[PDB]
Amino acid sequence: LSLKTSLSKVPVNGQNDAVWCSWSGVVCDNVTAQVISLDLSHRNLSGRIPIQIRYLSSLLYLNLSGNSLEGSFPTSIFDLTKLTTLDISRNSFDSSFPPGISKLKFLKVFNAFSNNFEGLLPSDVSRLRFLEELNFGGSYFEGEIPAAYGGLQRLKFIHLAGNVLGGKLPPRLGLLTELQHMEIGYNHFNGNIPSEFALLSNLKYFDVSNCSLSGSLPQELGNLSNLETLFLFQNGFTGEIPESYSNLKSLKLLDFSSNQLSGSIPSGFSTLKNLTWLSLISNNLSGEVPEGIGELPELTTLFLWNNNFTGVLPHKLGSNGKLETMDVSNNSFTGTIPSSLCHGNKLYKLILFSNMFEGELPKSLTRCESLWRFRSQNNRLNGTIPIGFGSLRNLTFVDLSNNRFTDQIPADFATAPVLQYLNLSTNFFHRKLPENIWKAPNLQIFSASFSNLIGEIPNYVGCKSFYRIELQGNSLNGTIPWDIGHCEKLLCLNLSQNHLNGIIPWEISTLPSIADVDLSHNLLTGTIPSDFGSSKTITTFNVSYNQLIGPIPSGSFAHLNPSFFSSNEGLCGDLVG
Ligand SMILES: *[C@@H]1O[C@H](CO)[C@@H](O)[C@H](O)[C@H]1NC(C)=O
Ligand SMILES: *[C@@H]1O[C@H](CO)[C@@H](O)[C@H](O)[C@H]1NC(C)=O
Ligand SMILES: *[C@@H]1O[C@H](CO)[C@@H](O)[C@H](O)[C@H]1NC(C)=O
Ligand SMILES: *[C@@H]1O[C@H](CO)[C@@H](O)[C@H](O)[C@H]1NC(C)=O
Ligand SMILES: *[C@@H]1O[C@H](CO)[C@@H](O)[C@H](O)[C@H]1NC(C)=O
Repeated sequence: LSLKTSLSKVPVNGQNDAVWCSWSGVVCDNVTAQVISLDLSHRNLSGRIPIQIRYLSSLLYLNLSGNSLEGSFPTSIFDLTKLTTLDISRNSFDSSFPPGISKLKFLKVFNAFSNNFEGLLPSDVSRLRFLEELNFGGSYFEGEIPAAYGGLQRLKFIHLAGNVLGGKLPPRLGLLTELQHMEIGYNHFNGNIPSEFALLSNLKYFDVSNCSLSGSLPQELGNLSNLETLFLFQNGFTGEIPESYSNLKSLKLLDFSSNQLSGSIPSGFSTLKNLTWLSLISNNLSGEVPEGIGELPELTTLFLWNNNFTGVLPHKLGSNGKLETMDVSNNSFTGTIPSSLCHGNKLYKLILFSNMFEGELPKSLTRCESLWRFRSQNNRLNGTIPIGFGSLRNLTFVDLSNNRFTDQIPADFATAPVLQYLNLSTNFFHRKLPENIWKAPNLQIFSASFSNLIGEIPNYVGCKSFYRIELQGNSLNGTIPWDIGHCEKLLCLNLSQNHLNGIIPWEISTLPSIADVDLSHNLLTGTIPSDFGSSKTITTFNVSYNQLIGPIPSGSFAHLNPSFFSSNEGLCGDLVG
């Protein structure tokens, strides 16, 4: 009986983003006892609730959410005694929440999420003993959780996240026999999680993250079966993960990231067969990862980075065919990379950098049809980078730098359809560049620096998307290709520390956006083409330690660092000619 359906020659036009108190005011004028539901949500309304609203004495349902209602909460609403659900969420109500909610003794649902309330949580609420859902999150509430809130049985949902609450969590809250959902993180709570919370047998969702809590993780919480979501991240928990937590048979999501947990991932975790998401990022965890974690049938997300895990990755990880994102960077992992990681073609993000992984890149990875971002720099991977990556049609980011790869660079990389980043630096190839590397349709950053490259730099035909090129610190001999002007997007070029002889390619002056150029430590000869001096993008031009000849250009080279030169010949920039 809302939206102006039942009248209740009078308008029932609910739109035209009008402010309010009298756009309705009228809508309560209709003395009506035939109005049981009032849904004025999302009408861009603004103003106050008028006192006259008390005459809708038959109201059961009132939704005023998603407007711009302001001022203190309207006490008049409390005179709506048959109110059963009340939604005032997503508004701009401020000041302390006034006492008097008690008269709404039939209230089952109170949602006031996202408002401007301040002061203390109303202790008043604890006398609504039909109440089931309570949402007071997203405001500026202060102080402690009133221990009397634990007197709310039938209550199955409580949300108080995103306030400025603090103190210690009231152990009495554990008496909430029917609580299924508890979301009270993003506050300033301190102290430990109460042992008593282990009595919340019906609890399916447990937050309390981004707080200031501490202590060991309370073992007793292993009693909380039925629990599907356990978020305790961004706190200050210490000690080990309790082995009792392997009894959480319903657990789907686990997040202990950004704490100070130590010890090992308990081997019982291998029995949590419903785990979807396991995140233990940025802790002081150690020891090995239980083999059984690679056989969890539903595991899709695996975050273990910034710990100090040792040992092998579980042989059969990924064999469930459901692994999507894995990040175990910043550890001390060893052994080979399991071949089963991308079984099912669901793996799209594979981040393994900063470990001690050895052996050959498993060739199965080249048939990972969903792979999108691959970062495995800083390891001990050996052998030849396998051929097949260029056939992955969504591979966009590859970092295999600082490894121990040898012989040839796979020629498919050149024909990878969407590859945007490719490093490969620091790697001991002792082979030529693939001769059609610069035809890569998409490739913005290519950095095979200090990778023991040899031979001539192939002709820059194509060079469509390149804007950063790093090939410094190799043994590239021959001449810098004279067709470098095909690289119209180029910004930074480093060919320093090679064996490049011959002239500086004039066609560099043709580049619209070239900014940083380093050709230092080579065997270059000839002039710096004076047309360089009319560039209005070149910021760095290090060409020092060469055999160049003639005057340095003027124009926009007159304000360059003289250090950029160290060949026998110059102009006023240092020693006149
Ligand atoms: C209030 O309205 C919004 C959108 O109109 C809806 O999603 C929400 O469930 C409503 N609240 C209640 C308690 O029914
Ligand atoms: C993770 O690496 C960061 C720097 O990348 C470092 O500050 C931190 O100490 C590392 N943590 C562990 C547990 O190795
Ligand atoms: C991590 O463990 C390995 C040896 O198992 C070693 O790097 C060191 O003991 C630990 N590193 C840090 C930073 O604690
Ligand atoms: C390529 O990798 C090296 C070492 O792994 C790193 O120092 C460098 O910054 C990387 N280059 C780019 C462009 O990311
Ligand atoms: C340098 O280039 C010449 C081309 O004549 C080639 O014969 C020689 O092997 C190259 N140097 C190497 C590969 O070390």
